[PDB]
Amino acid sequence: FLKPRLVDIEQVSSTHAKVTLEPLERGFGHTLGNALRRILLSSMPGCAVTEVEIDGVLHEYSTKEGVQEDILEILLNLKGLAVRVQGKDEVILTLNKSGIGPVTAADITHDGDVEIVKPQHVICHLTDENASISMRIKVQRGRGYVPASTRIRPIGRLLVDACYSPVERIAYNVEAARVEQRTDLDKLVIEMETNGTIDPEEAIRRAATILAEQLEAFV
Amino acid sequence: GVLKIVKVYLAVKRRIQPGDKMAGRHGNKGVISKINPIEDMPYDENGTPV
Amino acid sequence: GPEEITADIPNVGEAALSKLDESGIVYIGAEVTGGDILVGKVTPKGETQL
Amino acid sequence: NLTKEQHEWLNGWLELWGAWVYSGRLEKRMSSVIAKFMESVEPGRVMTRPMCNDDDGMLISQVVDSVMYIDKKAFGILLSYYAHGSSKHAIASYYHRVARPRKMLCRGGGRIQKPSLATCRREVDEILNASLFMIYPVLDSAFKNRK
RNA sequence: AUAAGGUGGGGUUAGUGA
Repeated sequence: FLKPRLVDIEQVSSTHAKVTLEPLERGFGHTLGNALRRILLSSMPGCAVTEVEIDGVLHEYSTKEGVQEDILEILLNLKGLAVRVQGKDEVILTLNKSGIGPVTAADITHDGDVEIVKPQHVICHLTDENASISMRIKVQRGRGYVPASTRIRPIGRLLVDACYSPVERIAYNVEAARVEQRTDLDKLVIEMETNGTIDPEEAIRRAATILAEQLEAFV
Repeated sequence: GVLKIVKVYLAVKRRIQPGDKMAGRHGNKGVISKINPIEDMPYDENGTPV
Repeated sequence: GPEEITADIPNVGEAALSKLDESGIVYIGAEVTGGDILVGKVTPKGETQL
Repeated sequence: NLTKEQHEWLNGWLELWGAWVYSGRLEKRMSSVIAKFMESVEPGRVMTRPMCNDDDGMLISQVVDSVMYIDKKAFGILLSYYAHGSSKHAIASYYHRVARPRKMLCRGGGRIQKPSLATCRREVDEILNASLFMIYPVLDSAFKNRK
């Protein structure tokens, strides 16, 4: 038998890309197709938002003078906020912004180990000439979908749900390979969809790492 | 005969759970049966889940 | 006699007492569960007023 | 044997305990009028024995089970004393009625009788005097262990 | 175990295809 290898990662855009696996025998395109699709949607390490403590706010179901938006819409906007962390397993981010205008992703106090990926992602609009927000955004690692109720203290600490999944949409396509003097061999092409927080070769390598650990369990 | 009344507003968030009634606009009722993970959905060649 | 509203109570633990104010009322935004105490109300049984 | 302060402090915890467990009595009586008959009168004898929270009563329940699980007689008279609140002499009577002529051989001679009610008092008393002394350093650490 | 609890009225839910 043969073994496939990486020939290309077509970085087609900032968000997503396509990789290529080649060569393969019969069924293994479909086998690793359904397999690696299912693993990539299954479980990758995530870097979601965890909880947010905005300053003058008792609780999520109230307002704040100086912003057009409710609190609720704000933190659901933060639920989609993507970010990249390297050296830690949890970190606390901080934003301070006054003046009339939209609140972008740029206004956080960035560090060298954390890295936002989409600077344009809006949060809210300040409408007052002199009002500000000052929240502290706790961010940690994780894996999977974790609601806020299934976990486990001061009242300013609001909560969110956890969506520890960098991936969005996985598609794979088999076709024949163009091998030297041989047929019946297969080019696997995989299209992933990433928010921007995970490099592809790392992703599939982690996936097959998990899959080897799972075939490990009996032989 | 009462001295003071204290009203308390309590606020609940409710998501969804297997056993809820949810329906379209054609008399097509339904009780939601199984919240089944993403990977088991049908999906097109483009890759989008239903 | 009347009835009182304060945080003075006979014989419950400090767990429910943690989440009241000085007047016996939960703060706005303290998340509670079932069986928690919102307002400590007591009766003076045995008040004299003589 | 234990000391006087220990007897006080532990004694207060135990009366709160048996007061608490006595509230888990199976059934009482009352009526449908008596409460209305009750709120507008001053009763007199407040039979409401005070008890601890559920945390302490559960905890020291685990303590009393944890030592006293080995003798069910001593446990039973313990619940007699604090749970029902009955006196030592009263259970000297209850116990003396059915102590069972078990042919205990005295310094008088071979005898077929109950040990006397004069006997059964100091029978009872040496039990719980040792029993509190047994359970005391366990419980005194147990509040400290939560602490 | 201190949440208990009668009488009217109103609104809603579930009950075939030959």
